[PDB]
Amino acid sequence: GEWEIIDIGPFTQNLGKFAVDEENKIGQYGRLTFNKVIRPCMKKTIYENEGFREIKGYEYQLYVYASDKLFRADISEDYKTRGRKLLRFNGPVPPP
Repeated sequence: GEWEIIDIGPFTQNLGKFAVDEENKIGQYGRLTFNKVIRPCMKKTIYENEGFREIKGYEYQLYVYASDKLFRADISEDYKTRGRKLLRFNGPVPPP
């Protein structure tokens, strides 16, 4: 990536709420209620594959409690748009 680790705070909490909202609209886990994003959060750079811009955006991988169950989520954010995508959402997973 390479992955590094960010600490938690308003930025991570915002990502976690995004992930829950987006998974709720998919339906496969039913309606989930956001609780908390815990450590470890980590981040990596997404590079473009061509063109004049170097960096496409960033990927974040989160451990998010929702409805008192722990899930892992991957979210991308676009450099140009600061637009977010939920790439992946899985669980329950064991805690870190």
